[PDB]
Amino acid sequence: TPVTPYYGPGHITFDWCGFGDSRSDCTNPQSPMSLDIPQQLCPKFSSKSSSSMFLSLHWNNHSSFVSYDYFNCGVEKVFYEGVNFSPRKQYSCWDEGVDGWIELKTRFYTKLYQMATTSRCIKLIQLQAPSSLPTLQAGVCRTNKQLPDNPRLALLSDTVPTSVQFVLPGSSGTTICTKHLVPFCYLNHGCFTTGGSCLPFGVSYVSDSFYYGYYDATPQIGSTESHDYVCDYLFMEPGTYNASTVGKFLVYPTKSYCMDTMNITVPVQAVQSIWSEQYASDDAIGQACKAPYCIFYNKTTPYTVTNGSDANHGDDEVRMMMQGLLRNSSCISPQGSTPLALYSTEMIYEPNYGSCPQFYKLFD
Amino acid sequence: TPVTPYYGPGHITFDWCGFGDSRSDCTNPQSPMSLDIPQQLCPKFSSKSSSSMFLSLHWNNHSSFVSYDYFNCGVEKVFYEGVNFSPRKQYSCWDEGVDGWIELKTRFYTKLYQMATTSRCIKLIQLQAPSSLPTLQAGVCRTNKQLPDNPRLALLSDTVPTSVQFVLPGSSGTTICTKHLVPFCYLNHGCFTTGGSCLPFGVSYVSDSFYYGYYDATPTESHDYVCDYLFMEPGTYNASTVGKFLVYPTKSYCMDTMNITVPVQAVQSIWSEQYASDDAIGQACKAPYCIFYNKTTPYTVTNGSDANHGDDEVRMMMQGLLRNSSCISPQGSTPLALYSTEMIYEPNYGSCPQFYKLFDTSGNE
Ligand SMILES: *[C@@H]1O[C@H](CO)[C@@H](O[C@@H]2O[C@H](CO)[C@@H](O[C@@H]3O[C@H](CO[C@H]4O[C@H](CO)[C@@H](O)[C@H](O)[C@@H]4O)[C@@H](O)[C@H](O[C@H]4O[C@H](CO)[C@@H](O)[C@H](O)[C@@H]4O)[C@@H]3O)[C@H](O)[C@H]2NC(C)=O)[C@H](O)[C@H]1NC(C)=O
Ligand SMILES: *[C@@H]1O[C@H](CO)[C@@H](O[C@@H]2O[C@H](CO)[C@@H](O[C@@H]3O[C@H](CO)[C@@H](O)[C@H](O[C@H]4O[C@H](CO)[C@@H](O)[C@H](O)[C@@H]4O)[C@@H]3O)[C@H](O)[C@H]2NC(C)=O)[C@H](O)[C@H]1NC(C)=O
Ligand SMILES: *[C@@H]1O[C@H](CO)[C@@H](O[C@@H]2O[C@H](CO)[C@@H](O[C@@H]3O[C@H](CO[C@H]4O[C@H](CO)[C@@H](O)[C@H](O)[C@@H]4O)[C@@H](O)[C@H](O)[C@@H]3O)[C@H](O)[C@H]2NC(C)=O)[C@H](O)[C@H]1NC(C)=O
Ligand SMILES: *[C@@H]1O[C@H](CO)[C@@H](O[C@@H]2O[C@H](CO)[C@@H](O[C@@H]3O[C@H](CO)[C@@H](O)[C@H](O)[C@@H]3O)[C@H](O)[C@H]2NC(C)=O)[C@H](O)[C@H]1NC(C)=O
Ligand SMILES: *[C@@H]1O[C@H](CO)[C@@H](O[C@@H]2O[C@H](CO)[C@@H](O)[C@H](O)[C@H]2NC(C)=O)[C@H](O)[C@H]1NC(C)=O
Ligand SMILES: *[C@@H]1O[C@H](CO)[C@@H](O[C@@H]2O[C@H](CO)[C@@H](O)[C@H](O)[C@H]2NC(C)=O)[C@H](O)[C@H]1NC(C)=O
Ligand SMILES: *[C@@H]1O[C@H](CO)[C@@H](O[C@@H]2O[C@H](CO)[C@@H](O)[C@H](O)[C@H]2NC(C)=O)[C@H](O)[C@H]1NC(C)=O
Ligand SMILES: *[C@@H]1O[C@H](CO)[C@@H](O)[C@H](O)[C@H]1NC(C)=O
Ligand SMILES: *[C@@H]1O[C@H](CO)[C@@H](O)[C@H](O)[C@H]1NC(C)=O
Ligand SMILES: *[C@@H]1O[C@H](CO)[C@@H](O)[C@H](O)[C@H]1NC(C)=O
Repeated sequence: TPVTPYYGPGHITFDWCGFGDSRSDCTNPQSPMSLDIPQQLCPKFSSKSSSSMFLSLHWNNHSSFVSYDYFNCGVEKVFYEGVNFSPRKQYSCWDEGVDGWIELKTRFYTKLYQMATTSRCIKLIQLQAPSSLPTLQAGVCRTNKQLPDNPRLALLSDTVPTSVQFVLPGSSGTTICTKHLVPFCYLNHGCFTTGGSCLPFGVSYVSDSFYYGYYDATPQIGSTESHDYVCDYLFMEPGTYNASTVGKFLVYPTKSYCMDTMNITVPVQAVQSIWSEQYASDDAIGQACKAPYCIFYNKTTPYTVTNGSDANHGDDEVRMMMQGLLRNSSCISPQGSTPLALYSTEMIYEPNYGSCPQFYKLFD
Repeated sequence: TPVTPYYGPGHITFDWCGFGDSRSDCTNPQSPMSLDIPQQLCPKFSSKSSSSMFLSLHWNNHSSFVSYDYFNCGVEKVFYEGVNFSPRKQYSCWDEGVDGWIELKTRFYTKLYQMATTSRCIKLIQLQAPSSLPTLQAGVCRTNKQLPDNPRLALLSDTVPTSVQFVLPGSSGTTICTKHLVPFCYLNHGCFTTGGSCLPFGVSYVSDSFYYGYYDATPTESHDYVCDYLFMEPGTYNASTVGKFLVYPTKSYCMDTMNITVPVQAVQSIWSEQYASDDAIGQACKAPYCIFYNKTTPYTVTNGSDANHGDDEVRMMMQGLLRNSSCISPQGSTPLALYSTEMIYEPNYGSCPQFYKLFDTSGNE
């Protein structure tokens, strides 16, 4: 008798974990009305109300930034966060606009999901301040919104080449760090006018066996000088590195995602994380969560609360999807989960893993 | 009824293709004694004796380099080349050594296989020269071996920051190019002394939506030739320099898009034991994007054209491509069935049987 996949995420052994936001945070004063997951699954999630994994990479706590030290381990991984950095927030820093940060959000989750599939543990860590830091003036956003804390952007007193050393540790507590996801950011579009002349913007992360950099000294035309805050999200092995500069501008990381290694690749699972239609959302999660590294469980309805704490907590669709995490499944796929069975009532697509039933019509 | 994976590549549909070298080239004067594939499968392959996809990206024709215009389309893809750029060749250009070039080979194939999984067609194209080009002097290798023709490395007649424009086309003949695999290379390790000073080496590829760059001005003067293999959308780009050194691509792999992600298949491509091979293909061909079929024996010929054409093991493996298959995996191919007599691992695709022991009702298990 063919089985029907249950639409939503799932797990095949005990060794699974979740990463989330208010909708999976049982410490919320309105829990369990504010949850989209079953309450009994709160212990499987690393979650904080008003946070996201992207926001927490770039910022610590500020007036409208709730930063959380995300930390969890699992061969299988379910992500249900993201919404707390969306166009509703109206955030930009330099001239890149709100859409600029939705691109950076997309880049970050893309890299996080990829790196996650070869790791068990993922831990957001604070990095040590470099030793012997020269004098530094804090960077600012042109928008005067909060400058990211990571990576640090600061200004030296002079314009000559210099370098500071940062350490990506090989472990954090009992978590081994076989690699790090680290942001590399810069102000693009030519020379940057400060100290009374238009200076080259040139920064890099280097070691004996690593290089990533940016350089631009292109002159500005008339009064049109404009720069965007841009980031690339890098895979970096543990060890000691230099944050280098051709002068004036210094960029070095202050936080990273520490990850360990597991010897089998397993796609992660991401559930669409959006606001009600009162507010502006984006599709960064869906654009980041792509075969072969991520199984994306989209919503087919708006965020729709009939018995929750407010219009943005207690979506009926996601609540139904998350019931899938209560079962001990054999097959995980974009169609959802199944137990061990010969046949399926529908085609099972990729990515999938475990032992999956085959579409019954194939056997007539 | 139960099935057992047949070790070797395979195909589930009519829409498949191969990429290769002498060992799948029916134009070779010694064919079919020189083949490792069934002779009747030659028309499914884009192959040239003495070439590889890596070599052909970086070089056009020279006395030691047989460059081929690789081109083929298929949802499912079987790669069987690589050997014609191996440590046997002892190629290096600056101070990176032969190992340096094995690392670049590995980088290239990694990117090739990844990008191939969402493309149907793959076509090596000659890009047009930038329409405006100042006077240029060709770069050279310290070793005096042949400088790669792609990307071009050349020297302007002053140190003025400069850009030239290159075009990655939206199509080539009937093939649509939705993306391009393009090399970005540079000489690393500090400033480079020429024309009377130690000049910064700073080059980049830039558009309104794209930046990739390298810069170093820092103080034996040693340099390595280093490349990265970049995914780039069709369009016009600046090849920019902070002065003197100019790098721009002259060839790319043009690829289209298909709306499914299918792992590629790569078979180990090595020389006989008396020569130096590498495991770039094994290191490049990884889950989740590529299914690697390694050799378990040396390159061993009992009925072929020479000691390096007609391997018994690969010949047996390539018989898999004649089979009725519904499931393709690192264990090999099976036809449509309920149960497999052995465990099937990843990457795999199609409709795959489940491991028989999971359904045992004895229970002696
Ligand atoms: C690629 O490989 C696959 C897998 O091996 C092939 O698919 C199989 O093809 C065979 C042969 O056609 C199929 O087996 C045949 O099924 C026919 C229908 O059987 C159904 O209906 C009867 C009741 O009428 C049920 O009992 C049965 O369980 C099925 O529900 C039968 O007519 C065939 O019987 C033949 O063999 C018996 C032997 O005793 C004799 O009666 C006759 O000789 C008779 O011809 C047979 O059972 C099989 O179903 C397919 N398997 C799968 C898994 O789909 C592909 O054909 C092959 N493709 C190519 C191009 O080679
Ligand atoms: C590197 O150099 C080699 C030459 O040393 C070069 O290989 C040659 O390529 C050409 C064209 O791809 C081949 O010529 C063809 O050979 C086939 C026989 O198999 C003929 O059918 C072809 O004729 C048809 O097409 C012609 C147009 O090209 C028409 O003129 C004609 O009417 C036919 O329609 C054609 O002659 C040639 O066989 C190979 N030679 C070798 C030794 O491989 C290779 O292309 C060069 N690489 C690069 C990147 O330029
Ligand atoms: C494809 O198949 C190849 C042939 O089997 C594999 O070759 C193996 O490659 C690995 C490294 O990836 C080598 O491992 C090294 O082993 C040495 C010890 O060498 C000696 O002992 C081994 C085992 O008894 C023996 O195989 C050697 O010949 C030596 O006698 C260690 O010092 C290293 O740290 C490293 O672990 C294997 O040696 C090598 N085997 C052969 C026969 O060439 C290849 O790895 C396969 N590729 C993939 C992707 O699976
Ligand atoms: C930013 O500010 C908030 C406070 O406004 C900090 O939140 C606090 O974080 C700690 C450590 O996570 C929480 O303690 C934890 O409580 C749970 C559940 O009871 C327990 O299992 C943990 O082991 C831990 O003790 C604390 O409750 C929380 N406070 C509030 C009001 O939420 C947050 O850490 C700050 N972020 C950063 C990046 O510094
Ligand atoms: C997830 O589902 C949503 C809702 O269908 C998709 O968003 C729609 O995208 C289409 C096509 O671009 C637009 O016409 C709609 O107006 C969008 N609707 C909403 C509510 O935003 C979204 O693209 C899906 N994400 C992925 C990755 O498939
Ligand atoms: C709305 O949600 C509330 C909160 O979870 C539900 O209240 C629970 O209902 C069960 C029985 O169905 C009780 O055993 C629990 O004690 C209740 N919990 C709390 C915190 O009140 C309620 O059932 C839901 N209402 C509807 C109409 O579905
Ligand atoms: C290559 O770089 C040049 C020069 O830095 C860019 O030229 C500028 O582009 C815009 C047109 O969109 C003009 O308004 C500016 O006046 C141009 N500046 C100069 C000095 O000509 C050009 O856009 C770049 N080309 C590409 C394809 O990215
Ligand atoms: C890196 O920074 C340190 C300062 O801590 C400096 O001593 C060292 O020379 C730098 N290395 C390079 C290659 O710039
Ligand atoms: C792929 O999907 C796009 C829309 O997402 C569509 O325009 C196109 O027809 C499809 N292309 C192919 C090759 O199937
Ligand atoms: C050896 O190769 C020839 C030429 O293709 C073939 O016809 C013959 O069957 C082979 N001989 C043996 C013993 O396999």
